[PDB]
Amino acid sequence: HRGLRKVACIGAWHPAHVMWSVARAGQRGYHSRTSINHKIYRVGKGDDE
Amino acid sequence: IIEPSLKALASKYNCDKSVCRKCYARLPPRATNCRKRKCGHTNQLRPKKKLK
Amino acid sequence: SQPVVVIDAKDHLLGRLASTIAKQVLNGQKIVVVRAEALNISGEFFRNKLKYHDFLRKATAFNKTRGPFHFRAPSRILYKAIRGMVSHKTARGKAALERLKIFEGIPPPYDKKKRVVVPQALRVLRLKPGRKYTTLGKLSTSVGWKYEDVVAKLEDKRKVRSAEYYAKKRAFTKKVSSASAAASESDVAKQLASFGY
Amino acid sequence: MKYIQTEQQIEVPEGVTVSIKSRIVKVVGPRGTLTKNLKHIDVTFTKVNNQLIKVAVHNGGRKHVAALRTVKSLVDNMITGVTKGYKYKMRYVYAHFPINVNIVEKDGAKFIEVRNFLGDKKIRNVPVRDGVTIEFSTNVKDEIVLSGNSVEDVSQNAADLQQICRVRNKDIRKFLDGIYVSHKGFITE
Amino acid sequence: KAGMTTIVRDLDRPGSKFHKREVVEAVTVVDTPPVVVVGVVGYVETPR
Amino acid sequence: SGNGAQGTKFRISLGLPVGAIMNCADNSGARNLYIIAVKGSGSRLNRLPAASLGDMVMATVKKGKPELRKKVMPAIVVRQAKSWRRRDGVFLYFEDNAGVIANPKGEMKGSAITGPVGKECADLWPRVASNSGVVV
RNA sequence: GCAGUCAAGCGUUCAUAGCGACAUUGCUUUUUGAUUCUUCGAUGUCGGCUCUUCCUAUCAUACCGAAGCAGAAUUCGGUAAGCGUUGGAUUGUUCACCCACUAAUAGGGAACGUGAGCUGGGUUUAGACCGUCGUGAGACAGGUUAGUUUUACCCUACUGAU
RNA sequence: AGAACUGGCGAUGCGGGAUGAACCGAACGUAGAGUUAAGGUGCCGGAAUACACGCUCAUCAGACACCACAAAAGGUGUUAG
Ligand SMILES: [Zn+2]
Repeated sequence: HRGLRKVACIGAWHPAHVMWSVARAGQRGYHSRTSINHKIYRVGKGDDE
Repeated sequence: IIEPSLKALASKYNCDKSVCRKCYARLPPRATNCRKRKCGHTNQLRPKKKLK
Repeated sequence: SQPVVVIDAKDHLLGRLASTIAKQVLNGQKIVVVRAEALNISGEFFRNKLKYHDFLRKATAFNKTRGPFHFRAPSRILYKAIRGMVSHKTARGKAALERLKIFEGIPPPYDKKKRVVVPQALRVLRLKPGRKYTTLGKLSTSVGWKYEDVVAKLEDKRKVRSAEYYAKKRAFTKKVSSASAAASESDVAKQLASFGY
Repeated sequence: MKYIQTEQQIEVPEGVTVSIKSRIVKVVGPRGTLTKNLKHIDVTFTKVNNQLIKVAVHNGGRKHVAALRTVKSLVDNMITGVTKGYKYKMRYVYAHFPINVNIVEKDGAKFIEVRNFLGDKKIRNVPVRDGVTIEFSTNVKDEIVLSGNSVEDVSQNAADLQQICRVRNKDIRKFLDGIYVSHKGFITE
Repeated sequence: KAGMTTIVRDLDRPGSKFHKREVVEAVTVVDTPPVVVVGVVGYVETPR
Repeated sequence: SGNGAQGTKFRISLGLPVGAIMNCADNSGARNLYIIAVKGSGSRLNRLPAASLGDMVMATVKKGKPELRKKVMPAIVVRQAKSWRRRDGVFLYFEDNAGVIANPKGEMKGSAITGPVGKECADLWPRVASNSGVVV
């Protein structure tokens, strides 16, 4: 009851403050990232047909 | 083939030692007083086992 | 007595500076502390390191952006020690801690301005000879500072640009002493010598 | 208890001049030359002759004085190494697998590499310190000789060798392999 | 970025199961004209 | 995993989890094999382990020759229905999940394999290749 | 529950490689107990699911030491809690036992974490059945079955956003 | 949990023990000057970074009784005997 696509027990009692560490809803995407070790397989020439 | 003129040398650095009964730490054979602090510089030592 | 004071912090002890600073600045004197990477502190390096690693341990669990902001620069370690000595939570501590300006190395404005020394905090006088002491630059770097290799590249230019000034001044005043020593054999000076000048 | 004066003394055979200023020793000799820093110790030095030097500590109290004789030996070892020099003769030992040692010029300075340490494939290299010359015995071709002036370099390098040529995860009472020092002497006597 | 495609290439990873064999991989294409320079900026070190 | 594996495999789409009941090609009297486990198969909470082609499993017969059943025995899966991807690109699949009884050393019990067999199993388990008649 | 100190002896000989009686010193609050300060104009009370974090008295992984360590395999100990620590049958279960994989299948805390987060199998209203007790109404911490699980739009915290 | 003698809290503020019903000092009309208690004088914090003889350097130092803890056994670490 009251939803299933969520998390239960967002925290225990006496820390009494929801944590930076717990999963909570929000934005997804439009984040900055840097993947690495992407190999090049062709460097392209525009004047070539 | 170790030619025991040299086996004596290797044993000076490997098997002529004395060990604490309280921390199991290599100490010299002439010395008391395990140099490590966690044992409390104790005096309970023994020789290392070489025969059987 | 002077309106602004410039404290060279080399060979000084931290908590024995800060009890002088934190009172001289609460009583109305403006102070700047300069060359703070050359500070000194009691105790061995590993020991004073662990006394910082047991500070980094202390952060507000539910969100650590609320919690003890562990600053890694010497200028801010000293400021921490002073903020502790000051009631910074009032408009008196606040007003005092804006009379203070702490730096690493000696910038230009306080380059060409005289520096002083607090003798009741010098490690030399205070500490026993034979005790181990720890230097704040090595410490800050080991706990996550970054700008040690810069300060040394700038303060050296400061020093070679200052040594030439000193030599200039000395090779000027050696003749002032000669031309005022050549003028001290008259009545004007034989009479002053009786007054005590 | 805090004493009054504990002083040792350092003989000086000829050809040597020992310059001190602010606890920085500098020694010279036929063999070469050397320096040392002792800012971390409170100790004095006086010149009663060109033939000897007098080192002294004042109240101290049983901790400074143990470093007194230490310093005395360090300076004496230094003089000894810049008059005669030091020679450390290490030796190889093994049962089946020989140890194949050589010297190699890597991108930087010299190194000394060893292969077939118990059949291992890891070519384990060791830097040579700057103050060290290095060679192989010729009367028997299963030694090695480090040599130089500074014992704290020579011996440290020899230990650096025999610490990496040490077997792991095996019974050391049986696997008495590797290399080990055998003789410490000089290169004049 | 523009999009992705699928290719084929013979391998040179030696000793693998697919050495001297061909594979299929997916690639991204990124359109990349000439940039043009208009300026230069100078940064200097400080303790900040 | 390497309990009889000659070579080492690529990842194949994990088709049939435990609880699966796949046919048995070998001529050992069996007819189906109930997978109870997988060699390899690391742990994650609530994840049940799975078996790909070429994987070893540990299995339980439900139909065939009571001499065999009521005991676990190793097995080798040689056909699966989950479309999996080859490095040459194509996605292939079989019409039925099917396996083989085997010993822990990668050997077999039967003398043949009634049906086609996957290259991703046969290159790896060599005693399967000698008893297979068809490969893909 | 955990650990330590003497060390009579076991240990083919060999107190202490490992263990170790007779005694003796402590630590822990993840047991059970004692007590009854708070709460009876109510702090929602078993377990599981979910999820995060912490502790070390480390099951594994890393580097090391010691053995009655030849190798292989094992045990004892150390720094260390960074990283991981399962799928399933039976049971409401905590607990437990087995199958199986695995590097390993370590213990524990956070109001015996977590019910305006779930479930509601159990227990703890009312219906009802058996056994034993009782004259009887009725009892049972004995068994069985069925039995309403409410509200967030506030403040703070948290996640994101101007 | 339960008794004896006394003092207190209750019914009681005030300076001190950071904070605290009970502890130390001391008991209260409104105010001013002076002197002290207990506790303290590096800074927060008013007041000596005073004087003197020594001990200790701790990779979990130690630091205001009540009080908010710590042992048996050990150490050539050092000091004195
Ligand atoms: Zn020891």
